[PDB]
Amino acid sequence: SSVVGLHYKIGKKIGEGSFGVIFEGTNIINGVPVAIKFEPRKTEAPQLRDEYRTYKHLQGCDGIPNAYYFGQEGLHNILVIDLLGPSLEDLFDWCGRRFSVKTVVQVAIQMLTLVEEVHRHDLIYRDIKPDNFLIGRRGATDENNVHLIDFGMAKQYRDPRTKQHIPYREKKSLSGTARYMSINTHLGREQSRRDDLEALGHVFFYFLRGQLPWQGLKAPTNKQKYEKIGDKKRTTPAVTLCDGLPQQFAEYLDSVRSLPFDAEPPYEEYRMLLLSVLDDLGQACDGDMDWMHLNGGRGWDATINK
Ligand SMILES: N#Cc1ccc2c(-c3ccncc3)c(-c3ccc(F)cc3)nn2c1
Ligand SMILES: [Cl-]
Ligand SMILES: [Cl-]
Repeated sequence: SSVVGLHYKIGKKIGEGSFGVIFEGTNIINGVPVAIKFEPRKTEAPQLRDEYRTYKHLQGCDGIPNAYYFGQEGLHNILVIDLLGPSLEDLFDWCGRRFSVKTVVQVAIQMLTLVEEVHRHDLIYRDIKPDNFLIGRRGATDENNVHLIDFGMAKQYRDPRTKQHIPYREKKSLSGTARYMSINTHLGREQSRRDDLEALGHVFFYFLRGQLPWQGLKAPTNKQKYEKIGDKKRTTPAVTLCDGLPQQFAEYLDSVRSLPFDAEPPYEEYRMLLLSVLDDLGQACDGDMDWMHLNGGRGWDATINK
């Protein structure tokens, strides 16, 4: 049958990899598009049912897509949420693998707000990457606003009732993307709120510079590759990363790297630190992004960009 979850008709496939078979969809009652995720029934790693619950907990938060359905049709588990636009990594490639300082600042304060709101709901993301931050669709009120998806790596870091932080431990497995993960993650330490923000700091320099100095490293295995990357992170000062860039980005990374394990980060202070960049450069925070000027002003399109 073409309809899953009673009200959602399948459509074009937009993915089939690290997170299952993903399709485009359309709500058959109102026509609103949706994203349909397919995951097999008996799998080695069941991560969908907990993701549906994560969207339900974060329901109503701006930037988090609404969860509409979770089902068991056939040998597949199905999740239906809002259909969003391209990822920040997608817009990054289309803009020449470099974002302007103004775009990075405005995107950074939305990413900090998203991650904060996740932390308010007693969760840490632990998978910070530009590929998981998506903009909206065209004509929508949140077309160029940043969103956050994919919560399969999220974990509760404090009791939802007593607000007691999880204990600190080590000797944990290195899981995530080595290009952005915190230094503490490279060392197998337990992740907390500080590690989501440090990873953001890596992405900010990634957007600004077009690359990170620990990209393209070689090693016989993947374990030694993750170690060489982590070694370069502890070898490269933040001011070295911030060469020719507003030093508030290095000041941000050094601050989040110095946070204690159970400390609540000063989110609004970090947003005010990055906003001061626009004051030093005489720029306004009006919401104008680099990808909005793509294709003579049309923006991103399907045939040319991807
Ligand atoms: N790299 C990468 C990458 C890009 C985009 C993307 C999406 C997505 C979200 C909204 N609209 C369209 C695509 C999802 C996803 C997450 C949960 C869900 F229930 C359905 C889909 N994962 N994901 C991964
Ligand atoms: Cl885990
Ligand atoms: Cl790499």
